[PDB]
Amino acid sequence: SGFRKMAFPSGKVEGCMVQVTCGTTTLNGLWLDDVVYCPRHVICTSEDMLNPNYEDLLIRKSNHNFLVQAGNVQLRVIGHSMQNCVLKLKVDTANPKTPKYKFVRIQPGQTFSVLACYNGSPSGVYQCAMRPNFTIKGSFLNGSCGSVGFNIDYDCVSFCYMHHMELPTGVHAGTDLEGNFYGPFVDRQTAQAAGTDTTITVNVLAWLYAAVINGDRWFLNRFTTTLNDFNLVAMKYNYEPLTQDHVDILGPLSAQTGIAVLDMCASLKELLQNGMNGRTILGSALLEDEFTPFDVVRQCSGVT
Amino acid sequence: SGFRKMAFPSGKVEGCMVQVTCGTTTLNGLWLDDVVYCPRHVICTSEDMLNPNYEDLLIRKSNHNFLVQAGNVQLRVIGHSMQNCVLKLKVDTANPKTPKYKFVRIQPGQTFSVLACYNGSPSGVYQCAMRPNFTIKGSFLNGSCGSVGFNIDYDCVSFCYMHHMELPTGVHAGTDLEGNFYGPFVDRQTAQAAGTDTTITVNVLAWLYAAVINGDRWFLNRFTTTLNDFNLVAMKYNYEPLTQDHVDILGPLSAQTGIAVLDMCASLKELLQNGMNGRTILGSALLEDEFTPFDVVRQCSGVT
Ligand SMILES: O=C(NCCNc1ccccc1)c1cc(=O)[nH]c2ccccc12
Ligand SMILES: O=C(NCCNc1ccccc1)c1cc(=O)[nH]c2ccccc12
Repeated sequence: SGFRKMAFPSGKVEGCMVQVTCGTTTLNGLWLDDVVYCPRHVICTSEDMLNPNYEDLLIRKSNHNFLVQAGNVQLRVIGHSMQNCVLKLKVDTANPKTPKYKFVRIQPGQTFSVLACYNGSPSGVYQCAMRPNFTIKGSFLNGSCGSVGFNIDYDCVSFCYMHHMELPTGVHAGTDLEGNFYGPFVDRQTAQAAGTDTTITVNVLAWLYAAVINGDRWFLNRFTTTLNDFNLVAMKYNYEPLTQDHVDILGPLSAQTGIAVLDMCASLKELLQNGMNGRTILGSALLEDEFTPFDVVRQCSGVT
Repeated sequence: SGFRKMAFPSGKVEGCMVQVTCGTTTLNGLWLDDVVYCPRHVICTSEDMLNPNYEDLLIRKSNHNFLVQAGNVQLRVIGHSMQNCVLKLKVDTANPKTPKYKFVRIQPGQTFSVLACYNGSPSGVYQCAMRPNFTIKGSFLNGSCGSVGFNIDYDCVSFCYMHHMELPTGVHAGTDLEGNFYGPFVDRQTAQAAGTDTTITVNVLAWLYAAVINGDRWFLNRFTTTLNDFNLVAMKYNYEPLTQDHVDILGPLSAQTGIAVLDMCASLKELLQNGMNGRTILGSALLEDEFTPFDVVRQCSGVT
């Protein structure tokens, strides 16, 4: 029992982290097989970030300008290419620590672990959700660029995020491993609107099922609701509309606890309309939305 | 910017996890050098846990009864000994993945990362605080015993906790790596009182300094207090009394933000007496006490 914001074990990812330096800028790279992936903004100077012409800037760079170091080992760069907002540095050595991996583009509302790195060294791991507005509420300082997000299924690492920047609002933006930004963000030092965010409704319900499984039951009530009625409430409180697809994915947690999805929606409706009244749920005083139905089952069943 | 309940990268610890089986019971072991450490309750059956006579039970066991497997590799056990509540299985092979390590007994209020494991396989990592009452509010299921807590300073892993049991109250108890339980707990299936817990005051103040560094400033006020006045309030709200040692350790965060420790105590006093008024601090709706002053500086400075 107990419920924590648990991250995947970062071991398989630590073995891929490298440091990439170009000119005077240093950031993190991801070494998989004979390729090192890093944000293309490694080629910019402080002056360049106002409106960088990445194609022009990369043309001044040669393989020998990209310095790649894995711990105390220097990698020989035999090729470079830009794909969207990432650079792919071909190296002459396959990473001996390359785990089985995939590159995936996660959907908003999904979760993943971030291994925050500086100078190619891992400093910490934490679990995040990709916000509905395609930002992540990370924890990243100068030099954290190139740090990646991921999920692990048995022995396979699905890399889903690479960190590129922090917005003035203190939230984070980045790309999938093909260099495509999540959201409307551009790798330019300009004011960038992150859309209106919403609370991930299916994850809050999943977290309420985790609370029930763990014994925190006070929020359960004698009421039920309908998808239509519940979504009128969700709209008012800036929660994502609940769909039948969300109800279906909540099926296993519904079966585990014997609490029908719409009945759990009625507890959520009452918590939105009345607040927590100074009580807590799983040690939290607000409604948590960073656990998916899959994370809840995994944490409550023990998948390794 | 941003602030997360960040765990250490678990890589160095994943490389030490093994599975230990004795009879029909399986749990996790920690393989460091040529020794495997695991909870001594691995030798008990379901019937034995009422009041186990561990010395008598271990006498029926031979080296060949302890089955130790590291992934797909079987370790040969050449020796066994009980030290307090842990068993130490001497194996004929030094773990090639043994990092530089130490065994430390942490103090209450200190934090550490837990790598939750099942069948010798790591499932997740999360950051914990050792409660003032010597419990940990973990997330652990059947088979999680032998999972360890730790801190990492550059290349050195300081192992501080090994998981042994879950109390009826759903909180967790365990030992240091010499098998000494933290708190009054015994490895017996009996009702066990965990003392009155308290909020770790120095950690809440440290977390308030992290909030200020990150821009969450609304709780700052025009007031100051004294250690005596502040502790009258701390007593009323079951917070640990603040000492000059705590003030001293908060020195760096005081210097960073230019907010004197006693002035930050006055903000904490007002938050305890008036609540949060439906506002949040670092995404939390309650006062967080699982970040030490050291964790705050590390997360806000970027130590790898
Ligand atoms: O290193 C960072 N940025 C460099 C790329 N800077 C850029 C990239 C794209 C567009 C505009 C500017 C950085 C990352 C972060 O998440 N938090 C920070 C906190 C303080 C100082 C810097 C950081
Ligand atoms: O495996 C666990 N215990 C076995 C040792 N059981 C024992 C050990 C010492 C004293 C009395 C009994 C266990 C650990 C945990 O933290 N959460 C659980 C949740 C459900 C089922 C079991 C667990």
